[PDB]
Amino acid sequence: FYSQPRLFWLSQTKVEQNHIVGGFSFELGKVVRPWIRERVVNQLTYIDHQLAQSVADNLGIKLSQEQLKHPLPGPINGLSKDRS
Amino acid sequence: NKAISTVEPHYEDTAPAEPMMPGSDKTPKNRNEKLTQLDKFRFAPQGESLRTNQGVKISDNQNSLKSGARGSTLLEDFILREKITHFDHERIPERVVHARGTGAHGYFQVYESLASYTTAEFLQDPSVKTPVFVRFSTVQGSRGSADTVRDIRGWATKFYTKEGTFDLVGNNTPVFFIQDAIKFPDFVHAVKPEPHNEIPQGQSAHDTFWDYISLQPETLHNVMWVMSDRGIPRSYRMMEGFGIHTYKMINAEGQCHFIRFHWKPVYGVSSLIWDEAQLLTGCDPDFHRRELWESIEAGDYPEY
Amino acid sequence: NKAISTVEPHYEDTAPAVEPMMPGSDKTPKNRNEKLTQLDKFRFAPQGESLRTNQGVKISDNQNSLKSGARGSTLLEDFILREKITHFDHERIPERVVHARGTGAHGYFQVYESLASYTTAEFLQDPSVKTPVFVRFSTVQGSRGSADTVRDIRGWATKFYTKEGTFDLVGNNTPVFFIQDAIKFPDFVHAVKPEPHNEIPQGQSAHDTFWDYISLQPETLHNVMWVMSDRGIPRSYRMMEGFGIHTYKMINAEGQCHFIRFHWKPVYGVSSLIWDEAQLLTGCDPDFHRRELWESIEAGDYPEYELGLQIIPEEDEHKFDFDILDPTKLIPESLVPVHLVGKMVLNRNPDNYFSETEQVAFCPGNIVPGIDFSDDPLLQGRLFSYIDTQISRLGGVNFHEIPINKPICPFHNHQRDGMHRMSISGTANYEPNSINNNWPREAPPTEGGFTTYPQPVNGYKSRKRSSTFIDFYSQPRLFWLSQTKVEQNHIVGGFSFELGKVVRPWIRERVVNQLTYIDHQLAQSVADNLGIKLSQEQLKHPLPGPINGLSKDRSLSMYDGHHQILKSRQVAILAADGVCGDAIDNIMKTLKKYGVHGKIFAPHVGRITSLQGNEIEVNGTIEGNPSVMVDAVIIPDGEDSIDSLMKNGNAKHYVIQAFKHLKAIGLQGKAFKLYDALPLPKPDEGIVVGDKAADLAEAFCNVMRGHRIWSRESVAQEIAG
Amino acid sequence: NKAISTVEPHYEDTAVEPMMPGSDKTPKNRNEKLTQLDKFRFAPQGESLRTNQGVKISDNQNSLKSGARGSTLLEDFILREKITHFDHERIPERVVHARGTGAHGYFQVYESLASYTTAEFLQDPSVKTPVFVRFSTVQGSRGSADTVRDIRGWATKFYTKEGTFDLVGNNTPVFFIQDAIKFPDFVHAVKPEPHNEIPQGQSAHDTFWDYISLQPETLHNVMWVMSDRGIPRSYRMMEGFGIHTYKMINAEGQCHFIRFHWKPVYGVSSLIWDEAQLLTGCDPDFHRRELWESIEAGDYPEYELGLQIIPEEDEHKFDFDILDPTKLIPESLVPVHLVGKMVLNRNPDNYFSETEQVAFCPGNIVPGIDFSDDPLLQGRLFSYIDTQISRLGGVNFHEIPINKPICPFHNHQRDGMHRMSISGTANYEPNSINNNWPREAPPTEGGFTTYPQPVNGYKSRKRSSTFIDFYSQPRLFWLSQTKVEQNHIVGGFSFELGKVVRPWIRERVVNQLTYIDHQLAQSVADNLGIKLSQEQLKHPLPGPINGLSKDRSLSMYDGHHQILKSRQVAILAADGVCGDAIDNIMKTLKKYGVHGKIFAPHVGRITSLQGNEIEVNGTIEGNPSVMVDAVIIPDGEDSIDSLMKNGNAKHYVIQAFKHLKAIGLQGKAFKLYDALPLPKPDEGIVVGDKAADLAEAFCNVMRGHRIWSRESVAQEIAG
Amino acid sequence: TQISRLGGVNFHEIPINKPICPFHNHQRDGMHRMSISGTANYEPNSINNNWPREAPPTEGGFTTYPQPVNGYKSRKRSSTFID
Ligand code: HEM
Ligand code: HEM
Ligand code: HEM
Repeated sequence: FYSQPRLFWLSQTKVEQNHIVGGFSFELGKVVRPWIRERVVNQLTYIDHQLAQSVADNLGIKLSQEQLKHPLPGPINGLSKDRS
Repeated sequence: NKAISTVEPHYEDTAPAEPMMPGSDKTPKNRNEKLTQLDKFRFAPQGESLRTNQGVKISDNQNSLKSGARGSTLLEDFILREKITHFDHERIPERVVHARGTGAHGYFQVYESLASYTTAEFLQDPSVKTPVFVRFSTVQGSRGSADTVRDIRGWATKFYTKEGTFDLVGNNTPVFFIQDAIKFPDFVHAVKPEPHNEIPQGQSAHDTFWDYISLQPETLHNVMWVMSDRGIPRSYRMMEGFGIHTYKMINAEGQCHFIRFHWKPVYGVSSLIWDEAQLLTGCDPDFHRRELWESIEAGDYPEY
Repeated sequence: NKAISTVEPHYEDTAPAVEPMMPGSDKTPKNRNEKLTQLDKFRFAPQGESLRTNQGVKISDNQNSLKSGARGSTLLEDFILREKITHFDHERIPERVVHARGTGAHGYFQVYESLASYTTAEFLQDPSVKTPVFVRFSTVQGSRGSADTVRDIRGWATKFYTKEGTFDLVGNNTPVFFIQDAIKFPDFVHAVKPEPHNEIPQGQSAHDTFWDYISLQPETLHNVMWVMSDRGIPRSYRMMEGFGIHTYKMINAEGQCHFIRFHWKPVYGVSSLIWDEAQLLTGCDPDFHRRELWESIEAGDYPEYELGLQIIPEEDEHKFDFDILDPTKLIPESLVPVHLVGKMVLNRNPDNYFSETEQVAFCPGNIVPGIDFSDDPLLQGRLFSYIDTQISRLGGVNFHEIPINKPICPFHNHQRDGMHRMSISGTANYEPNSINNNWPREAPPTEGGFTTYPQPVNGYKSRKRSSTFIDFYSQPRLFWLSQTKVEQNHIVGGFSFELGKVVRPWIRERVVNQLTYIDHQLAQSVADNLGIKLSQEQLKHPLPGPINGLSKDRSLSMYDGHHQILKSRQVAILAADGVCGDAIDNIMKTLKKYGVHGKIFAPHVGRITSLQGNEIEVNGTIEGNPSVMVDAVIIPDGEDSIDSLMKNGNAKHYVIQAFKHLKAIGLQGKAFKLYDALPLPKPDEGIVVGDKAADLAEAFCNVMRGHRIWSRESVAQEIAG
Repeated sequence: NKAISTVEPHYEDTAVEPMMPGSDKTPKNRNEKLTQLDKFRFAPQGESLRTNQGVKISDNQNSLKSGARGSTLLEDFILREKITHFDHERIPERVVHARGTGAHGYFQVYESLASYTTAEFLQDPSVKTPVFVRFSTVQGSRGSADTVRDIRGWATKFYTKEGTFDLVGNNTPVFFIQDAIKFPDFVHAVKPEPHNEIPQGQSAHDTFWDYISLQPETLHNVMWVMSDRGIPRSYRMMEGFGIHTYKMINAEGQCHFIRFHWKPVYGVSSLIWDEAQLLTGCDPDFHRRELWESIEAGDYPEYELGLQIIPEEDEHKFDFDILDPTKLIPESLVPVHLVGKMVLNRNPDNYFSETEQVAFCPGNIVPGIDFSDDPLLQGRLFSYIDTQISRLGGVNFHEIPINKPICPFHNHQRDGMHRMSISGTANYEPNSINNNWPREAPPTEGGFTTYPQPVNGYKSRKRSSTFIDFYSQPRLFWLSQTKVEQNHIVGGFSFELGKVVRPWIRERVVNQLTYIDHQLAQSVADNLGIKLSQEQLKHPLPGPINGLSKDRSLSMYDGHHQILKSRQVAILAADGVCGDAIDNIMKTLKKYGVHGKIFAPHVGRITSLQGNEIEVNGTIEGNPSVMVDAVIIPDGEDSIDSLMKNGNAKHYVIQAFKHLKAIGLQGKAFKLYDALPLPKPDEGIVVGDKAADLAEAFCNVMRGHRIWSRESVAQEIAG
Repeated sequence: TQISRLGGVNFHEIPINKPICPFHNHQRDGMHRMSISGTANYEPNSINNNWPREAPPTEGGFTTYPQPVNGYKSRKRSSTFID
């Protein structure tokens, strides 16, 4: 579930990454039940650690050291990013 | 006077002796075989009398039939009742997803025979002008919801081939949210307006959608796509398209290749930014629909 | 393996071991009536229940299709899949042909004292009775996903579930309608709706075909005036007026007939947005009105309205300078007063929007004994439409058996069958019969059987507009002369903005020409905004005289003839980390003392920390909740909080936008530095600065009583924002 | 004045037994489903006539007009609501089996079947599982006649605690086709031809026999419908079959192959063709009425559920594919274990609300039962739910009261036309906002699972080679028939083909017959004036099926019981009949559970020679002999004389004779028979002077159902 | 009745029901709309010069014969019917 989201994340320009952080934060900021926001941020820690941290900051969510050490997926057929 | 006349039957001209217009009015030279088939269902009302659906000429389209001019409307006014009955039943159900959409006519040509991979007729001869109809759409909103929302965009192409109608029903991202079709009602229900209050319109920014996402991590890839600026395209002319699924192509030898379908826009891939897209839903909820229609009327024909 | 467990059957708990909006049974179960109790039998309690097929078979695996192997082809024999997908595939029903966009609520109605002198209608006889109601508010033009705060007429449909039958009062929020005869309705609607080639525009009369129809049908000008006014952009379904529009008859027990017209008068006052605010609000909350109504009931700010009647004896029918059967004519309240005869409260949201709000069916034909129709030629045509449209919208002639539409009194008859027949009849299906002793039986008039008042009918069969109807300009003038100067400017703004989107110039010219028969200043001001030079003759155009002694009527002006209510309003509290916690606590308490809802908007959600190390829950981001969503803005003190906000363009824009929208702005202490940095002028009567938060909040609240700072309108035009 | 009142509002009272709604006539016969239906019932006694909105109506005699002689006004909402509902009463008829009848009852298992299946309704003999049953023909539309020649549908809805299970079968053990894709082709062939919509309720036309002639797979079921099985005497007196092989799965996970059977307690009995066709004329509601009246009489339909049980390892041990729906499993090879009993004991209250709106589908299985790979059945699974979408107006047809389960049915489905349920919890799974209720149920807690059958093959459109056997089972069925049953088969083919206009279709069908049995073909060919080639006469005939050439159970009269109870006897009587004869006949009839109906030249009461008055059941003219199983004529000089002046009453005797029925003649009644152009009395003409004696002898003759030996001389009778 | 029997308000477009004369008007949409309209869908209009147009009675536009109407709104069987 996470290798292709990570591949997408790392193929983005910095600007594009910032707008992805904005999407999650704006959308999750309209979610009333806090455990849903915290669970979504938890899923983001399996994709990229900075993405999770940037989004959790915008939601007032303190990431745990366990979360910040969540394993990330490896390359896909030796590929870490794709320009397209 | 001529105030009295406005409420009496109108037998005189009303026009005094460029706005968007139907395609037959603005681009009658843009023809294909499909459009020609449609010609016989078109109307030419110039000079024609207003009539009932049974062909009966109407003398007075301003007043119900009554017991005197200040009287009670009579059940025997078949004209009123026909006119009102038709109006009362104009609406049909909107599509359960992609309710909000806009369509246009065109044509497709293959570059060179793909006989080595497929026997499909419309991919054999570059000289054939295969008529298409395309419907672009959002996904979540109902049919009055705004164009420039953050959402997946649907992209459905109907190829009218000599060997059958082939539909390529894709989106503007290369993956989807779920893996098995048994989850689709659950996923759609989660993203749609919530069942108690039917809020929010045209937005995944609500609890039930992210509840589903959090419990179904297979969704994360396409979620990444729609949270990016791919979810707010600048124009239907400026996004990519994807069949998403692997299909098969079978050539005349019976050899199968696995295939995936792409649409690459000749006008590039460009998007709004979120704040501009949100403001556009307020001042032109019809922006993409307007833009496509006007781009065709200007000669900036969508090419993919 | 936990990733694997998500795609396998879920047999374990999923929940963790501001409150969100919820079904009315969850939030307000104590608010009851007889209709809601009748609906209880259709409710479900799934707690502890297995997921099942519609036939009642338990499902073991809601995650996977049945396939030829784990990685194979889907089998046709998977009946669970196909049942689930089939139901989904056929969820949608046709939307209403007009008023597609709407929102509903439950409540009750009570009559103040018996109206038995005027009507035998059961629901107006006994003050002790609580009559259940269901109400659907709506726009007119937009499809079912269109935005709330558009410029449109609002529809207002009340279903009274009386013991003598279901009574539908199907009205709008303006006292007149656009056309005089039902036969024109599809023409007018087609003209206002999106245009047929491209289906543009959504939720807007600002396009060619609408104004084309207007310029050729001057009967429309009166109701056009209303919707071009701020009446067309209401702040809340709780803060608008309601009207049945048509003249009805009321019949008492002696057979005497009184002509009447229905009114709803809001207890929370009459308040509107301003156009630029309303537009932006369609952008950032298309569900604003719907959400606001839902939350107001959950907060206990229950919509309250007084039912009013204008009562005209039968002999006074021809005593007016207009036809009371003309639905483009209102009856001035200075001529015929509105008698407040009862009150309605909406106090319970639905549990399921589709089962209740989408499927409800109202029709003007649904009257009760004691009320009768007039010869209003629009009303007469309306009686046919509502039952007819419902045949396709709700799937056939048994839509009255849908739970929300069911009466709460009996309803035996000889009708049978039809699609979705739910009742099971076992007696003779024809009258008269002897095999069941002719039950059910006709009821004599003296026992409550419906009878039409024997009005005389004299004339010749004809299609002709009554000459008493040929007056298209006197009441649009009366409306204009009744408006304050600010209100007239917004009228001019409405006409100008809408005409400016009209592509064909001659349509714009012909509409302005119509305006020259209503008022010359109105016409000229609209012409200027459109680059149209009016002719000398056009400025010479004859204007209509007064109406039964009246040049104007204070009741026609919203801001000069109706109250503004502070309770239930919304206020944005702009704060960041480092805010003074005492100020927030004192501001919030003061606002709630007056029924005003304070919402903290911060640069992030969750909690902000005060300058005292305390954590304050935030209602949302400033980004997510722009100023058009609140009635007023207050910024409390805190050195770190004001500095953070001065580095935030959204924050700064909030105050600029609130200023331009003529709203109250409160600034505590160092927060005035934030206002000083903005290119806004010296603080006006709608800018309040102080340092003690409680005293500041009190003065703020007092400013909010005025609704909007109208005097600021001129300087706000120039402000960049 | 009173004439005037009939067109004014009716405010006053206006008021052997007639057919009535089930609630009126059998309220004491109850079950869980009928109790659930009670909420939807209405009692208008003492209630006002009202609109659909609950407004009382004062004048149900007149439209609202401009004056008593004026124009009707559009504002008359009462009239327009009333007409509007009437205008939209009709919903689409079923595409097949449009003509049908329903009744409520219950089912009881004899002993737990836990060894073979986990299905809840087959676990506990103390449970009474409610059922609703619809019987039907196949070809005809809604108004077509009951006693046509056709397959009969037999759909049972079992309302179980673990779900609604539908057993949708027919009254024969095979079907006409092997693969669902051919269903629209077969139905179009049998249905009325598309240009002229002729003929109604008959397979006797060109397009049907055209299809038969080009699709030999159809011959087996054709043999059944050309037999007397195609014209059952009564829905109470036919067998029933699910046809397809289903699976049964027990708690260990063991799979048995299963075939369902219904065996009638009242025996298996049929009409004869001449009689059946006459009956579509004189009572097109005969089977519906008979079932309704049998329930009201107490002659409740009863059927035993049977199963043929085949262990999974035995699937390939037959000379036919058990997955082939044109094959039956002979009861000589695999016997039918009677596992339960079904009793029909309550008529509906409203035909439309219950019988018309009921929805059955073979895909409505429950845990413990599963599907097989029978390619007909697999296609049926898609079709039943899909068809209901238009027939019953949307996807909420399960909320229509007759279609509701009696167990819970929580899920995340929402909306759709005419949604009755009001949901207030999360409409998606998985959710946390409602802790994921409703929840999936583990297989050990009753969650449905598919048995993990192996799947090996290539994706292809191909008929399995094990399906390609078209004539062996038709030959087995032919060889198992008695000789009277063989002749009626021949008469069926000959009458039907006689109405085919194109002669080559007739010759092509006869050619098919030569691959079944040569004398069958020869007999039909002779009837149609067709000369059979000698090549045709020696066409090769199929061999025995697992060493079997006949199967007694395939014959109705040789293989099954005939029951005397519930049959109907016409008693022809006029004024002047001997009253003591009638009493003695009735008392005897009743002793055996037979129903005596007095048919007389006029309705009301007839006077006996003793001067007592006797209540008449109907006129002779109105109730012809085809409506009864036998005829008895009591003595009485004036009665007999009146009957001999009556052409119908004389014809009554001639016709009953031709139809091989038992006729009893008392005393001077024999005069009437003797005056007729009829041969001398045979075993079926009971003559006596003592009424009681005569009746006992007459009842014993009835036990044989028909006097088959009379059939040859019956064809020379002018009646 | 024909709204449900024939599937909606365009049953006049089913071939057997179509008239053989012209039949232009401002009606639109409805289930199974066959014809494709491209002109103004309201009357009066100026953007297509109010075509299709009402027809004067002396040009064959339907008119109701002006029979006198005199009575009281009532549900009553005419005395002249009681035979
Ligand atoms: C692979 C992911 C999918 C894509 C890219 C996709 C694409 C689309 C598009 C573009 C449309 C709109 C077509 C139009 O303009 O009329 C559409 C409609 C629809 N889709 Fe999907 N879809 C997907 C998955 C699903 C699934 C899993 C289901 C459920 C089984 C589903 C059911 C529907 C339905 C019911 C409609 C409405 C069709 C109609 O009313 O005409 N789709 N899909
Ligand atoms: C007096 C002017 C009128 C007012 C105030 C009015 C008001 C309304 C309202 C409030 C609704 C929406 C009710 C709801 O579902 O919540 C509505 C629906 C409707 N009206 Fe009107 N209307 C007027 C005139 C007309 C006319 C002249 C016609 C045409 C004959 C018409 C036909 C309809 C129809 C067909 C609907 C949709 C009903 C449904 O789908 O259930 N109305 N009207
Ligand atoms: C073994 C062969 C079959 C048998 C025994 C059988 C039996 C029946 C019966 C008894 C009914 C009437 C149910 C009722 O009373 O409501 C029926 C209806 C029907 N069957 Fe079949 N059928 C068979 C094959 C097929 C096939 C192959 C199809 C098509 C795929 C089909 C489609 C239908 C349809 C559409 C209905 C109407 C259902 C409804 O409207 O409720 N059946 N079947």
